[PDB]
This record gives sequence, structure tokens and C-alpha cells, in this order.
Amino acid sequence: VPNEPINWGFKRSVNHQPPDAGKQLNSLIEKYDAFYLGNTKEKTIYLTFDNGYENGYTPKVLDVLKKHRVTGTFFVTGHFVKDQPQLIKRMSDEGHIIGNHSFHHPDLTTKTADQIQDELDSVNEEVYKITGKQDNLYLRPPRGVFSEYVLKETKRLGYQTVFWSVAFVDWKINNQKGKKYAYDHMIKQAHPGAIYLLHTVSRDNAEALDDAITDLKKQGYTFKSIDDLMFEKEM
Repeated sequence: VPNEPINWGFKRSVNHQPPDAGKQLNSLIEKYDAFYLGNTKEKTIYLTFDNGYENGYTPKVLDVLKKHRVTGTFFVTGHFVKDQPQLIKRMSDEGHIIGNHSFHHPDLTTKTADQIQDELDSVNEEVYKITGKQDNLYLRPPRGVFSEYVLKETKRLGYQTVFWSVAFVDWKINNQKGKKYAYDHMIKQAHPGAIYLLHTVSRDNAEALDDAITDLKKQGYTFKSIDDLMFEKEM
């Protein structure tokens, strides 16, 4: 299979309609069971987070999710796990899902099968040492970079690759825009079956999320987890 680097990207959602990555990308991901949307036939949103390091707001994000009784899926890197053991424990104890964002967050298309296996297993290994548990195998390619080779290999390793349908610039520490910026994006880009990709390092992201969930729920949206997505898609 080809190993041509591919960066996950797509035209943003418009008019609250699910976005589409195109026929070529849709065919590729489906050939390997990867997905970027959940059930678009109901007003449901699946929250996911990418965690590479901590900037002091994840505890508040966890409090907000608990308050709204929403289950998040956090894709963590080796560094995050090693640096924030207590947070990993909270995610596990509070019913959240811990996804794999690789240990060193490298470009997987440049790693051999053996290297890929180690990059992923090492994260689970450390997570288990902390939680004594292990979630279903979910992966989010570092920097959204992948290829058919990466999808084929990770799937062979039992990993389900999870992309996204909503994301914005909430990861730039040198330019933290505030609550309104993030909130407005989560409301405007909302759509049935949306899988949100959020970060927890920018100023007021927890407060923006709190407001977004509150208002999205009022609109008639229900928040489900990646595990729920997988389960319901099976039945």
C-alpha cells in the first residue's frame, strides 16, 4: 500500500450541515474503518481532546464535563501521561476515554511497523501503570498526518483511527483569543454527528466549553462518547 503523507483537512461545516472530506478520502478511511463523523441522522456531538502538554486548565475542563455529565475522549501523548499522572487518573476515574496520540507524537509515515507498535503500546503501558485499566484502542495520528500504510498498520494493531469534523485555533499559546472566540466556533460549526477536536491549553477554553455545552444542549443536541459512537454504529 502507498505511504504518501496525507494531512487530515476538510472544508469547514456550513449552515450546520456535516462537512465532507471528498470521495477519495471517504473511500480511504472507510477501507480501514477510520471515521471523522458519528451519526449524522440525529443531533449528537462527540467531544474529543488532544493533550500533548498541560497549561493549567485541564482540571477545569474535567470539572465542566462532570457538571454536564458528558464523556470526553482524550488523545494523550507519552509526555502528557508522564507529566500529568494525576490528570490521567481523573480521566479514568471520571468515566472518560483515554485515546492514543502516540508516545513521541512523531510523523507515523516515517516510522516502521515495529516503531509504530512501540510508539503506541508505550502510551497504553504507561496509562495502565497509572489506571490499571485500558480503553478500547483509539488513535489520532500526530498532527493529523497519515497514509494508507499508517492506516493499514495501525488497524492491524487493532487501532481505530479517529479524525474530526470540527476544530479551530485553540492551541496557539502565543495568541490566546479568549472565551468568545472558542465559544463562537463551537456554536457556529456545530452539526449532527460532529466530532469536535479541542485542546485544553488556551485561556478560558474550559469556560467556553461550559457555555457551548449549555447552549448546544438547549438547542436540542445530545453529547455522546466515541465508545457510544462505535457501539451504536454496530447495532
